[PDB]
Amino acid sequence: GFESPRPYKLTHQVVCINNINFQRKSVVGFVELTIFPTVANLNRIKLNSKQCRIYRVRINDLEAAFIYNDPTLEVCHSESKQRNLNYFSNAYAAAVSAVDPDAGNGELCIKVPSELWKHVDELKVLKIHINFSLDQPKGGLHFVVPSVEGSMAERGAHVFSCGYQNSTRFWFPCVDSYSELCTWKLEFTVDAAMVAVSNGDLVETVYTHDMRKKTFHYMLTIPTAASNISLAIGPFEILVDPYMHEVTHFCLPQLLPLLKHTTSYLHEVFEFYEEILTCRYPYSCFKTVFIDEAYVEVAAYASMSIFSTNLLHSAMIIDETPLTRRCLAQSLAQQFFGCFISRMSWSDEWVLKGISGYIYGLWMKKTFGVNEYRHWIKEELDKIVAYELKTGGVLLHPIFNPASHLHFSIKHPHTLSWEYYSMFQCKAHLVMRLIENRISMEFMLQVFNKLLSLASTASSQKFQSHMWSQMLVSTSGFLKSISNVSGKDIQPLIKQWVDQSGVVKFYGSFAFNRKRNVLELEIKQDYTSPGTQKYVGPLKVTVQELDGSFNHTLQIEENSLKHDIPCHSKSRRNKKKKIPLMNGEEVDMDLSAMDADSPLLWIRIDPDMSVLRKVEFEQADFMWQYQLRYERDVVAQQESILALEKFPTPASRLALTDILEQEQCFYRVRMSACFCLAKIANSMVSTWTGPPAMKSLFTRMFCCKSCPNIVKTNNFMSFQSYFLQKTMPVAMALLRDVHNLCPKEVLTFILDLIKYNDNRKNKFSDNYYRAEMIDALANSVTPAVSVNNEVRTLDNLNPDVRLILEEITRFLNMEKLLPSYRHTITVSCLRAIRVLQKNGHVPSDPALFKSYAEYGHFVDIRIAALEAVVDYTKVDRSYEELQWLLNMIQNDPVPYVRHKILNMLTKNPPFTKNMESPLCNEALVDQLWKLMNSGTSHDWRLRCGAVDLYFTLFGLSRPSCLP
Amino acid sequence: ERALTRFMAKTGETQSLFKDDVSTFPLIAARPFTIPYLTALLPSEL
Amino acid sequence: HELSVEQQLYYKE
Repeated sequence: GFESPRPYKLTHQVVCINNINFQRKSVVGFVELTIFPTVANLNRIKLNSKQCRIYRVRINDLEAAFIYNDPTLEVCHSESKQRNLNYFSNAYAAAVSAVDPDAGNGELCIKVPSELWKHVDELKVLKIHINFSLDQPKGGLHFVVPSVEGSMAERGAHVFSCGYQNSTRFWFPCVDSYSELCTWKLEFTVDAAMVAVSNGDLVETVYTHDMRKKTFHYMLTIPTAASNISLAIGPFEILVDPYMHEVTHFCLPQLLPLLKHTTSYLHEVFEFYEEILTCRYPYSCFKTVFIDEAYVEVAAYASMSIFSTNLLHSAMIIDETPLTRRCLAQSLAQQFFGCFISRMSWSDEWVLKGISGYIYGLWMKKTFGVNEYRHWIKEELDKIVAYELKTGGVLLHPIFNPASHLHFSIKHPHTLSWEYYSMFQCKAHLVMRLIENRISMEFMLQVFNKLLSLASTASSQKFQSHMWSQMLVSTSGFLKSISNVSGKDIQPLIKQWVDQSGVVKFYGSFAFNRKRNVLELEIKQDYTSPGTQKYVGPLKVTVQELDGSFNHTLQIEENSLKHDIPCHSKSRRNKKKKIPLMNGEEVDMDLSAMDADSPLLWIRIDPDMSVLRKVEFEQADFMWQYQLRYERDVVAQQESILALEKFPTPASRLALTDILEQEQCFYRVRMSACFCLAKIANSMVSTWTGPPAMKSLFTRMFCCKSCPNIVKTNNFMSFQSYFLQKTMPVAMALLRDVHNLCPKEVLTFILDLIKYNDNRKNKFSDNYYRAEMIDALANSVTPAVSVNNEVRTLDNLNPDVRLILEEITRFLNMEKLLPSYRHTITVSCLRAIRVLQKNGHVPSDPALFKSYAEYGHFVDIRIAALEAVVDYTKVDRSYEELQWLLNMIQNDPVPYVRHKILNMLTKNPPFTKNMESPLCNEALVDQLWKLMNSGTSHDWRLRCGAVDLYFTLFGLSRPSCLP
Repeated sequence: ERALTRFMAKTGETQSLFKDDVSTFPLIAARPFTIPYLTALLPSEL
Repeated sequence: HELSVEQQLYYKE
């Protein structure tokens, strides 16, 4: 049951936009809402509006009086001397709650005229006509206007609606909540050479009487929220999908072949999401818009998605096809379960984020294989256990503070830190995988189909929300639908992993009792760390003995420590028979390293990742080597690679080398075995016999049979030896001699890989392989032996580093004339120059990176150069570079770059709270408090980034470096 | 390619990793584009 | 027989 927090119900909204002026960056328009009051004596009506100048408001064609105030413009007063962050977080939460449409509130308060009170008490319709104007928007609509001359379509100027969550208040007045569903009528009067893309279906396109402008009329009969309404106006090249004909793809001019190749896969994503769920795609059209200077890499609205143009690749670009493919896939998953089925509160957001991430993981499983699915699930689980042990924990479904261990309030999406938002979505889809583990996948897809079917029977009624609230899901409704389809309720699993905000830590060690033939496990939990919680459920453990692989369920109550499980025979060591594996197959194992008295070959605690856990198991090194070689699970091979770094014995070198030589191993395991072999080789110097590690293996796999030092000409058509070939010198460059310097046998090998590179014969580009070659050249740089702080000049350069510097100079200059796909070699060469500057080789001068961080460059070059400037101002304690970065945060045209500068200055801070630094003035505290209070008031993501930066630099209490 | 890059760095605006370093390791100076996605994303040999 | 793009650009400049 859904009861509105608003005293009115909104039925229909007309959004008309005229006069989109690109020179002056200005729009004019009106908005006409059709509300039905649910309570009599409505009097004031409270709507949401930011940055719009409200000209006039007429209610039922009668002139009404409005008052506007935004408390989130300046959160705390300018003349308050408070400088602690808990004060700002409480004031910011109160300010966002005072404009919240999820309460009754709002920023624009319109007073109902007196003569309509007899129209409002007996509950009859009210039609509110606001007309507004955005004079030069700092948020919401982003105007990308290039400085080439010509007409606005000839130079490539466009507008798009940017922002996250409820940010539609930034470009027209609305009820900007996900729970106020209404039908829509959208008119946009644009230039005759431009096209206006929006939500709904385009009913017509009429000309103006001078035929210089045309009006696009859109209609949206599926009741969506105001937060799902978008806009993209530009000189877009239109491409109808040749497979599905209601799907149109819009790109920027001159990028039509890239659009043709890139969006050619999307019909398979549509077919997948419509056959695992049994509902068809709910909207009547689908539109993909590719734009410049995007807010996020992929945004999903109702019947529309806005991607950045940096996803567009051609047919000869690999290492970008899977990333763009999965961006399209998660946009479509959010089309199904973020835009059609919406949110009932700010709680129950974990339901939608979990269903979107879970069905996108099912797509990844079918498309890229079960092994890529397991690797992705393991990397997401490692991400969340790192974040939750780092700071507190992520609390899905809080109850309204519920989480007081962290420096922001979790009551609203616009007060969350961006890393918390990312980990929120990550934990939501892993908890949905856990619900699939308890209640099987076919019942899970039946739950999702029941939600979609209730929403689509709801979506066709005309009753104003008598039935339109069946399109809003809640937690209680989701659990009730689960209990309807399965008969089991998941309330212990919901109580543990949703309502409780923690992950578990397992420390395991075994001992084999030879007398009674049992395996005595010893599993203890660390439940006193700040991020942890105590697990009391069951726990699966998989033991591989000589007779095969056996699963055991252990009951781990609070007082439990020793778990005795039984062991089988050892009669497959009496005769040589094959040892049967986890799957149905069996292999020949070399049992010379195994103990004579124990049959068990390896043990895995929680193999299926059925809890949110971090396992620290103490096996013997031969058990880790057997688990690396003969396991049929990629997460166990990865964890054995990760645990073999502590055992540098030559049997582990043989194990990793046999993994590296082995095709029919998953390629991301061999790419990890490269770096593990490099670390082991560095640890057993003065024992290593022959050549450096992986060199003979590289010449055996990727070089000519007649010439060992000449590499084969590039043929990248295998896509697994391409990735292994481009990752093996990067790990090989981490080799070090007894003198702690990279050997001149590996550096010469990398330089010969660079010289003899011929790419005139493959059908794929070479930009990522050459960029990884520059990364391998950067890995070999050891710190220089400066004497008496000698100035680093050209004559006293290292003889090794002069070759590296010549190569990166040649590569960067050749990129200036023949550019790569996304300037990958510019990014790699800037990263390598920063590596050479971090050691004492090149003079520590930020002027090159400051010239590459200007506005007109590509955004990857910009963020690489700004990363180099952030690293410089951390190491050299530069005041003027920090003022340069803070000025670039305040006034840069691209808001993604501002968010990225705040992000990089949070990750690599110039000082922490423990450090005494020269950059701990009252002036810097006043600048960052002014940046939290004012200055970042237009983005909701810059303000949370400024809160994160103030927390990283000065902590939760009063800045110490202050009177 | 070395001859081409030295010729293009000598007859234009130049940068340098070292102080006043034009003879050895000359860098072609970074110029901003008005539309950078066109020179980034588009293929040149097709 | 046909100059590579590097030396084609060098010839042009």
